[PDB]
Amino acid sequence: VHEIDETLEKFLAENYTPERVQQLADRFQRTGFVKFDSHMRIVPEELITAVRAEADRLVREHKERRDLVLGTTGGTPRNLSVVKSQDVEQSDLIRAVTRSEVLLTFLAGITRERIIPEVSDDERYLITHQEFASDTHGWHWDDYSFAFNWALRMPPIASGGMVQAVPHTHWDKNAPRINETLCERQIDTYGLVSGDLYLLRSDTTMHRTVPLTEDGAVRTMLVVSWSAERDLGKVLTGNDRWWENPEAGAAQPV
Ligand SMILES: N[C@@H](CCCC[NH3+])C(=O)O
Ligand SMILES: O=C(O)CCC(=O)C(=O)O
Ligand SMILES: [Fe+2]
Repeated sequence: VHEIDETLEKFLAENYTPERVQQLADRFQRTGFVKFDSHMRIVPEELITAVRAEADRLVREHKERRDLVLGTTGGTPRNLSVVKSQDVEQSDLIRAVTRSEVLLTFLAGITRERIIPEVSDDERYLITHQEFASDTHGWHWDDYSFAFNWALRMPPIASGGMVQAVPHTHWDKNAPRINETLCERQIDTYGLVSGDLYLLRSDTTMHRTVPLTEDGAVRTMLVVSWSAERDLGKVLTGNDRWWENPEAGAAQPV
């Protein structure tokens, strides 16, 4: 019920000072990435366990396999299973924590700008489920500024699945220049463990997941998308919504 908004207001208050937020806002501006791991929690471990169970049920009852390349992102592959945004919104818990006014106001101190939780209907939420060798979420950008991700299940680092990122880029759907960007920039790699969360500046940080090296290395990620003020009134272009529509124009199966 309404207990989650009071639980977050107490957990954030006893775990963060205003200047620590400013330090995280500096790292966020510099790298586009702030990891909330066991050393710096953002949500209590009780809620993570509950969210993990909600995602396991949604994956078990709604996972749809994706094996395609996206033209608007230089033909990068998408090899994983998805749970559409429409099915994730069935979870009252996920909607409660992700649309919480306490969380959006706190995280606004890290982004240093207003976080509007409203995005496109088919991209509000997303669960990616990777489990096969060479499963990957290829290099891409997001249409919206922010992504709040729940690394609910992570394999060991040696199995792959780390998040790679190139901050201070931009999405040009007509000329993605994926590999050209890598030749001009350096790649940051972030290791995640089960229960980690992270905030991503997803519209200017080219990112991907390192392909899994072996079958059974289950990787389940809850992806929450939020708008910035720059995202209001956005007109979607490219016809590349592969997660909702597998037969999108810019999507070619493999
Ligand atoms: N634009 C991303 C999908 C984002 C889905 C979650 N916000 C891609 O091409 O892979
Ligand atoms: O699984 C991840 O950590 C990244 C997913 C992602 O970038 C997306 O869903 O747009
Ligand atoms: Fe993304």
